[PDB]
Amino acid sequence: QLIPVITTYTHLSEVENKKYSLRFNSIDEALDVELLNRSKAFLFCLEMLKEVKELGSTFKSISSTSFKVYSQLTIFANRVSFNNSTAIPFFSTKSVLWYCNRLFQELEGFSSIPSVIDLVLRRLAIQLHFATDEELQVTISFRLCAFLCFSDPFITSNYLVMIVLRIARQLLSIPCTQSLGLGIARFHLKKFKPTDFQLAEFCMDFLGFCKMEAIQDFYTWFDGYVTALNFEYEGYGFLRCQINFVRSVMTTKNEWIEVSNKLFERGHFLKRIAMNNYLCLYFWQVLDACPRNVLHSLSLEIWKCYKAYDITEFPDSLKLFFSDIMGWNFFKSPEIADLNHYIPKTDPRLYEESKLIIWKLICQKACSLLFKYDILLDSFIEDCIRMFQELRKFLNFPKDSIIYDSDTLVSEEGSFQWVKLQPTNFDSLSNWTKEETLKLLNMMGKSSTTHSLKLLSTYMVGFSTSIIQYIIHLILLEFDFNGNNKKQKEYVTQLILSGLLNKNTNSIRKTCMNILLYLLGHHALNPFEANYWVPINYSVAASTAYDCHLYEQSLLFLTIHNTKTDELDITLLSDILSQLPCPDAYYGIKRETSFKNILLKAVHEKRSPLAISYLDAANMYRSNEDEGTKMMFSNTLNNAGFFSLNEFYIDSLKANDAIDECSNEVYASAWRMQKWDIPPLSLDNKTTKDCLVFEVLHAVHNYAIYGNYLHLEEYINKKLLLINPNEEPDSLLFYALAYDLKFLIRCNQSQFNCDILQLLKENKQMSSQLHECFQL
Amino acid sequence: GYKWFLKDAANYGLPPITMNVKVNDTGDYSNIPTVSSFDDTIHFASGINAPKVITCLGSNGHTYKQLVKGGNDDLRQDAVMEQVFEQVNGFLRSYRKTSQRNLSMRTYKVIPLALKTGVIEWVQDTIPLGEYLDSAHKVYHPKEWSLSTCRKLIAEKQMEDLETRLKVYDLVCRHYRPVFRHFFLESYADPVQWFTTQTNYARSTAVASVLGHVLGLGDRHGQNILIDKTSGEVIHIDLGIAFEQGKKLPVPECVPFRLTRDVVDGMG
Repeated sequence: QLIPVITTYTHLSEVENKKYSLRFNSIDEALDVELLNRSKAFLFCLEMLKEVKELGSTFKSISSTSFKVYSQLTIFANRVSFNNSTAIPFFSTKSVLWYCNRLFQELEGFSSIPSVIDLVLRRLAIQLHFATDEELQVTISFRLCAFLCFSDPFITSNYLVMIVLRIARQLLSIPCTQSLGLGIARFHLKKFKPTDFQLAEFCMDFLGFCKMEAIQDFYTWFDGYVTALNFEYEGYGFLRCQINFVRSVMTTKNEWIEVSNKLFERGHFLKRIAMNNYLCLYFWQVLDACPRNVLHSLSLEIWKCYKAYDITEFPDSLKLFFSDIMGWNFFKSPEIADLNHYIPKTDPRLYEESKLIIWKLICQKACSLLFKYDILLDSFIEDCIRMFQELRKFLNFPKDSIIYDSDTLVSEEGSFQWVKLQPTNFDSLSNWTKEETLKLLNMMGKSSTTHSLKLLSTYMVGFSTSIIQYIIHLILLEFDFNGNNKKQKEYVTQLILSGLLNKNTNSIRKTCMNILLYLLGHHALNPFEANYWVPINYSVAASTAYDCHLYEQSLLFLTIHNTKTDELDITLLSDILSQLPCPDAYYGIKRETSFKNILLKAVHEKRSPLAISYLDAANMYRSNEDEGTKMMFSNTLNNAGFFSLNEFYIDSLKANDAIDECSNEVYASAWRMQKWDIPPLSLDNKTTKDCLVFEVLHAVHNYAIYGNYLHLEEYINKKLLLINPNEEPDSLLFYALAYDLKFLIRCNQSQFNCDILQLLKENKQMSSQLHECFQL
Repeated sequence: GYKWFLKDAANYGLPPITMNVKVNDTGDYSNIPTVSSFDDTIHFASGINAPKVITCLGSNGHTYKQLVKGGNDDLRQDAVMEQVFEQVNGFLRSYRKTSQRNLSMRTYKVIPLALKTGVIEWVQDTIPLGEYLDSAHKVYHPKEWSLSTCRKLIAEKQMEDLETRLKVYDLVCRHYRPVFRHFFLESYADPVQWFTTQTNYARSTAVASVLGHVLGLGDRHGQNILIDKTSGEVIHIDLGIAFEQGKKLPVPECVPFRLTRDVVDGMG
């Protein structure tokens, strides 16, 4: 050991001699020899930083015109060199360069495989450590850039281009290093273009922070070259728009229309939004500076993406801007209701044949796994994929060009000395029941590579959770129906049983449940037998159903149990349909005759007729003594259609000490009496819809009483400041209220929208459907 | 005439033999979809004789197949009755507080070929009404009485007796099974899909009779009827005799309403 490091050291000591002795002896058939070459590369990297001159003099002769030109290019973009250097000098970096010349001359193309290059990338990654001194970081970064300059043609692989891409994230720490990474991307672009089937990553390859303005200008030039693809504009990243945005030059109108049309054609624009930090860029970060003609003439789907591209953050300007941007198109062609056509996801499609799909999907998901994580987390999960070697022809399923790079050559662990293992940074506990499922899979000693992968996933960032999300089906498939008779069958059934009683993981239990639903299947005559095979109990099924709180699960499930049982569990389906939105319900079960049944007939359909025939009678309701009907009659007062009978009913509750100064009835009254003196609820309230209205009203009333239009606008903007857009029912339901109020305040005419009348003329649907939405 | 029709179709864009072409008020015929050449094989119509079916790639290319029919049915009147059903369907569209729910209709407009000749156009995607899981009863029933035995029971008393028909139904009771669900079972696994399909198809099969006794048109004969396997909902076409003219048959139509008891068994 350390002999190659000894050679690297003696290289500086030697004068006017270049000698290579015993290079890759004991020819690399075992991991030992190429591993020694890799240890040599690591020793040379340690030579590159702080053993090569930290240098207050970046100036030198690389001893080669091409190598020196490459170094100059690497430092070129916004070159501000020559900072002060480190303390201890060991040797001149010139000797390091002289040794690296023969090192590149050495091995005759051997060791260029991904192992050594990935080792170098890991050396930089540890070098790209999270936090340290700025100056030492700069010196080590100069070393890293020089090592990048020590990249032969052997770095031609696409994985090397991806490493170059990660280098830009590494540079995100510093601006001059950011320009260095920009130049590195420029260098990599030659390899980047060869992609035939990364463009998504480029889709926002922008630095919103944004001296060296011409650096951004040449960046725009390089982006145009990327569009000059000239042959292929179908990739259609946001690039033209972003180049315009940085360029402060508006785009062409026809070009704008094309940009609009392309995004929907993307089909992964949902994933485009999914990048949260990307989002505030993506919803017109600088495209918010455009005409209302530009806003409207575009594809409406921009506006139509409501409840999708969440503002986890944005500028205050951005918040106001989007709150605005909804309405001015929203009034025209509004839409709320949605269908539920899902991915077919049919379990039967054509036994190793069944096992064929699962590992192929796992391989497909591995690429996404290598995508979204820390710049270094990747290798910890790579090994099992390399471990998974036996040729299951799974590489044939993935891309062959992708397969060849991680071909074989010495399998070197990413851990190196294992200090570079996962530093336990940002431990995540989300999907803990998925971790329990991972423990269940660990109870099964199925596969050599897969169990170690699962353990790493446990050490990894929810990678077992990511696996369960990717395979909620294939996981139990390994567990269950793995063969004609599987010992894990009883375990799978028991797991179903234990998960049946779950609480606060009811989503996870339901995930297990539909996974059971994925057990659909092949080689079976009876779908009823399919209901039979996986573990399930109609009693437990209805338990889950009552647990669902969502109408989706119960419907066909009742019929399935009916095929299984048909026993009329009276309360169940009744509670289901009765508490089901959409008017098609409310008659499923037979009626239990009663005066209270008359009341129920009044309420569930919200029957306008017989306004209070349930309030009292000849001999029935004078002394019922139940307060649930008190809520029922509160609802009746709401539904009376007479705002004045209910206006007095506001007092009819005011006698009752049930208001607690914050009542949906009392708030409705606030909407009602025009009582500008009636005191409204608190503006600091979180999201209460009635309260939202009460605030809007108190505000407008002040807008009457006080003078300052800016003061009214301040009240309005503050009121709207509460997070509307996401994770609540009534966002738009508060959206344009001031979009009307202020416009009315604006210039002495009626409301800005012409009249909801012509819209109702063309509406053709009451909510835009059964009038669940469009009213009030 | 092997080549002539295909040759003639290519040069001049022939108006579609089957056309759901709601032309404009101007009514101009410029850019209707056009098909140049016929398909390789013409499947026979399911019937006594082999009537052909015609299909080809569209101008947009989207499939538009059809099947011609043999015989001599006088369906210009049936065409008018279908148009009447359609106007009733528009009426169904005309009622708010019914506006939200879709109105059940699926027209079958194929002009007759001649006074004693007809050319029909099958619905784009369809199935025979009971065909879906028709034989799955055998799948549903490992043990069951023969449908041929049931026919024997039916023919046992064409003459009507109070005891005889009741005893025949008593025989039907033990043999039959409430097994009408499976064809409606494996349709789609999407979450809201089941709740979507069933109420829809029920309202559909209801709308049939809803127009029906008003028209008093069609004996819902299993071969005559149609059920839409693809739709996740139902639709029927091709009715022939009508206006409560049950007197033509040896027994007038003993159909107070469409006996959709089996589809009812798709109870949810």
